[PDB]
Amino acid sequence: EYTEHMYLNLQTPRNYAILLRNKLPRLAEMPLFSNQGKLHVRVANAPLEVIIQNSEQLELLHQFHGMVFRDILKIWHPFFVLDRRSKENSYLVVPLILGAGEQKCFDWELMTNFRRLPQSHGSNVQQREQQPAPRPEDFEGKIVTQWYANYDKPMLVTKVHRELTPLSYMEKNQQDKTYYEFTMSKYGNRIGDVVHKDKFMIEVRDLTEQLTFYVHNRGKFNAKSKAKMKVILIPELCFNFNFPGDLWLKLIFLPSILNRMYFLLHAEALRKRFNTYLNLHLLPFNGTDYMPRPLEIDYSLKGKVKPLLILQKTVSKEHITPAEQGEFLAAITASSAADVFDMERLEILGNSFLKLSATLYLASKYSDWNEGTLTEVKSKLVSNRNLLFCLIDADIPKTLNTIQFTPRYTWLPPGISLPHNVLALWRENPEFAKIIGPHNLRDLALGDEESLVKGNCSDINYNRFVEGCRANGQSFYAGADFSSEVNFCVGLVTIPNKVIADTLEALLGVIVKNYGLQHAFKMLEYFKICRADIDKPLTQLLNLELGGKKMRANVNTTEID
Repeated sequence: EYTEHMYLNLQTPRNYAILLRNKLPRLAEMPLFSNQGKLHVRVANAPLEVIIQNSEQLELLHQFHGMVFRDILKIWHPFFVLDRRSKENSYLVVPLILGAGEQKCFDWELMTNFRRLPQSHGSNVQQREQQPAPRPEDFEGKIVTQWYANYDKPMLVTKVHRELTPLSYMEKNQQDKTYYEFTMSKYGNRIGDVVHKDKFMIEVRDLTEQLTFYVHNRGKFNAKSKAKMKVILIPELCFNFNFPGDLWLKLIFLPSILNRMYFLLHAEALRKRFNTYLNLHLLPFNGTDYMPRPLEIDYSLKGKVKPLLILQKTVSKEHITPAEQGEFLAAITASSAADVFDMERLEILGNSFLKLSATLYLASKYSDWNEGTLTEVKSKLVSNRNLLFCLIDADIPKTLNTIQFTPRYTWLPPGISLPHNVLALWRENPEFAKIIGPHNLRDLALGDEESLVKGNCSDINYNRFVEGCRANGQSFYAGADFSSEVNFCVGLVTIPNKVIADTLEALLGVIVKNYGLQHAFKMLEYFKICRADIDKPLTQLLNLELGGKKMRANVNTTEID
């Protein structure tokens, strides 16, 4: 009963959507670990079709998409600019409003009104007198905040109490004390008085500031005591961001969904590439499987021998099963980027298969050698350096999840990027790139104009910024490892080689699990693990289970008995 507000708000038909010009495949269902429960999010299989008949509509949608990050979620930065070049990760998010029944048109009213969110002002008594009387419809299911209290953060009103009114005693702990008199004993010096003393009051509920719902926030919440501190608010003492509150509360989950889809697209592309490369386009290609999650990974706190299924599906393809996006993305998600799952479980299977395949290849290829050199070469093959060198050229590591997704300081917004001029100076001046510090990035104060209609800083401001950058040479900022704070700005990353060495094996692991050893063997040739001889096709496919013998295992005589 202290959580049904989202439970119904999340279940509102009025939703939002993501708008693209390139199409999408089917995507895996995702879980969300909210601070009040668990959520599941899916992407519609069939997108809607809209043509941009007016460039003004496109510009307004872009402005609203930027405004959401700038104000609603507090993601903006002084250097942030709406991207106009539109090459690197450019797209938009558009809300929906229930149109002609099955149609959910764009909330054109919302974009036309809230180009920018209004500012909660400390309205005084004098102007409150002639201001219009608050209406119950004007506040129901909307967004409000307390301009009088130091808690300036936006908050949400759930239901309106027309029967309640000021001068009403607090039902809990203050039966002798009224809301009205408490207001003066708390903020009377700041409000002056409450006008329209006989009107209704509203019941409000707070909003979380947390933006990463991947991990289960296990703890003794004490939900009954969580909402025990109940708030009833006077309408005229609080601002009103008149807004479909359900859409707002859904918008907090947006960055996590965006990041998970961003990486799941890489997973899907890898699945397509590896399915095609092994000539796998049979019936199990279609559809998708909902993404699973593990429990025994610590931080996710909340007769006759059985036939071995892997061998059975290796020899009998009736038991084969299709790999899915979840497994590949799990093999992509590094431990450092501690999501609900990670790549560590498939790593052991991949390591074992790589060891066995290298051993078999060496034995069936170099049978004229002793054990010492064979073991030495085998350990050289499965060594971390070799795996790193053979996976970098595979061009995979740019599509790896290796850093924790914290949006405010370790993320770049989708539709927002750095100014084009400073980027062009940055990516073409290696002598100057290494000296740029985050203080220099925050030196420029780019207002609405630069981000909206310009995309670049002014020439005088350009000179000021570059002078501030060059002044770092004589200060402590010189010689600092700024890549810790600028790589995510320039779309760069630093990754330990252990991650690459383990993630190659993690990739091999799911392939082994789903299909069988014989099909998995070709992937070593794909990563040029073993320069397989075309003269014997089965050596890279099956002869590893069929070869290895010579004259020293063939002679027949009962004398050996």
